Amino acid sequence: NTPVTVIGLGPMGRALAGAFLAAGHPTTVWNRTPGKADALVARGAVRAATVAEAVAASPLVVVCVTDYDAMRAILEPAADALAGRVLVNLTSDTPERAREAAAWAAEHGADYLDGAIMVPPPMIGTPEALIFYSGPREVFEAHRATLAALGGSTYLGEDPGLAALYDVALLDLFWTTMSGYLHAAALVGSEGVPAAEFAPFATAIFDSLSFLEEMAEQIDAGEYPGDESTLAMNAAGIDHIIHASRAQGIDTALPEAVKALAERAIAAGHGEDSFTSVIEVLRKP
Amino acid sequence: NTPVTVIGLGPMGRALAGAFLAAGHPTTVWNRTPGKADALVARGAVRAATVAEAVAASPLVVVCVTDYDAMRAILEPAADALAGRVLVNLTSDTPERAREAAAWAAEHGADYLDGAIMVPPPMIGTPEALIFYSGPREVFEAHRATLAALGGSTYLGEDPGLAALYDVALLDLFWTTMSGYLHAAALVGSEGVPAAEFAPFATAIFSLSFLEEMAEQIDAGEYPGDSTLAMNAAGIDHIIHASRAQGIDTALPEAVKALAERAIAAGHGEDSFTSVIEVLR
Ligand SMILES: NC(=O)c1ccc[n+]([C@@H]2O[C@H](COP(=O)([O-])OP(=O)(O)OC[C@H]3O[C@@H](n4cnc5c(N)ncnc54)[C@H](OP(=O)(O)O)[C@@H]3O)[C@@H](O)[C@H]2O)c1
Ligand SMILES: NC(=O)c1ccc[n+]([C@@H]2O[C@H](COP(=O)([O-])OP(=O)(O)OC[C@H]3O[C@@H](n4cnc5c(N)ncnc54)[C@H](OP(=O)(O)O)[C@@H]3O)[C@@H](O)[C@H]2O)c1
Repeated sequence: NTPVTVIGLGPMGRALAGAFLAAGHPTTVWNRTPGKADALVARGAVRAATVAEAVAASPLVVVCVTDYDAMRAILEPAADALAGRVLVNLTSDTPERAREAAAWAAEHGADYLDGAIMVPPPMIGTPEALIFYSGPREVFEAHRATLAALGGSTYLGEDPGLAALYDVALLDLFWTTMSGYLHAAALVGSEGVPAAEFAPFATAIFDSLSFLEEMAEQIDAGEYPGDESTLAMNAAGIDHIIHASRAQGIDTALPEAVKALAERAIAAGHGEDSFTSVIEVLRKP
Repeated sequence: NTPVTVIGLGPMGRALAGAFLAAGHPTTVWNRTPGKADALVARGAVRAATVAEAVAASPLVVVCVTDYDAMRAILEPAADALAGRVLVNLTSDTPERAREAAAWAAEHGADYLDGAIMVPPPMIGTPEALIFYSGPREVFEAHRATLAALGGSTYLGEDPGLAALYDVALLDLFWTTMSGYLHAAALVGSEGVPAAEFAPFATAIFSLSFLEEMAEQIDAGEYPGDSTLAMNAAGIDHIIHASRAQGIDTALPEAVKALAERAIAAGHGEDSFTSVIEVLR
């Protein structure tokens, strides 16, 4: 099959190389720290001695390092060896850095595809993998078959920063939800309730994750019907959360933050509308 | 069946009275603003004239208004009639306000039950109905059958404010999650991405065990990072820098950042994100 190069042998990089090898790709690997490829070489991987030698061994080069600052530090020595090849940046960073990488890649004659892995390494090489991809459509189709070895490719568009945008946007949701759960856990924990007793209920407050698409209809329509629950009614509930958190001894930074956003919308005349109307103030720094 | 009184005929109050009427309970209803009981009265409801007659008409009095100050203003005239009866307060408020109501009820000779409706009005009367209850166990056992008309009773304990604490905490999670989703929708929208195209992916990330898994790290006090708070914080930095460049407000993600920085300054950057609970506490 097509030869592929994985630059960076961390937890994810090692999984990526393994998935390429399992699909029959002659995989050339390289890492700054030696002693992490023993399992890959036993499966067929060729350990390269130089980044430039690794970049020159395959038509497709996948780089999976911590940030782009590292990606640019590793690949500058081989910046020209990227000649005529495609760089698949599966490093997670900002949309701006993905666009600067693309321009940097074009400067050195290389094609560029920006990717974002949305699963842990164990799920690479399996149908559970969700990898976003953005950049020139032709380049994706030309290498879609090779990238299938990693899992579920999902082309988003031509803008190199799209994949990163989806990435930071989905991590924005995940960590913000994370913080709310931990705050709720602490609040009930102030009265001795084990988190194991609150967790089955915290699963029910979300029931089917339908709200995602119900509110998306409002956002896309720009119409936030405040029928039933209004933003001002919801804001009253936040006040109860803040005063309960204060009374119970828990920090009230996060709930006050959500309260500030609600007030901003109410100050913009959305008091009557739904909570989804808070997006109107979220779009204004 | 047992007679029941419903004080407050807003969307929820009318749903509660209808659920009692369906279960065969003789239901007396009453509300400050007239003209909302026609459907209930056609199904058997008895519209009381005064709140003191309504309170006096039933052994079980269910009050469901906007807040605690409203219940205290609308029952203050009939505080004497409450003696010997049971006030089941389904009005959502703070745990402290729940403990105060129980005391006020006791001073007037009434048993008190604090409740928290976690479902919308349409779900009342249905198996999906989730209503938390707290207060003395005996009073709840005396009226479990009558309260079953409203749906899934979940008796939490004896503390009158316990049901309200579960209430605020689940709402803390719900609204915080809502805020994060809107911010993520705004972030993808800065590049024209329709919220309807993002919703399917937002679901895939949520794939529901993260609640129970962290509950054990929180119960054990052991936050093993392998993902560590230090790395997670660097991604939250990317969210802020990206949002600022994309023209999106950074207040909310920065609030999340301040929380991870607090736990890091406490010596948890090598623990899990779950360890944030320690600074929350
Ligand atoms: N759960 C996951 O693991 C997961 C899931 C989705 C996405 N990702 C993304 O995938 C990428 C890889 O993550 P990871 O799990 O492998 O851990 P990581 O610590 O983010 O990256 C480890 C890799 O980066 C290399 N590296 C970092 N800084 C370097 C530098 N200055 N010079 C040279 N190499 C450098 C490491 O080299 P050494 O090995 O020599 O130290 C190693 O190969 C990250 O961008 C991460 O956000 C990870
Ligand atoms: N319906 C829901 O979606 C839902 C779901 C779960 C929990 N809850 C909670 O359960 C309760 C039901 O709320 P709701 O949806 O019915 O609407 P609401 O606006 O929260 O409650 C309004 C009710 O309280 C009365 N009221 C409010 N302020 C009053 C005052 N100052 N003096 C006298 N009466 C006053 C209203 O009388 P008027 O009708 O005359 O204005 C009406 O009966 C609330 O505590 C809510 O937080 C509601």
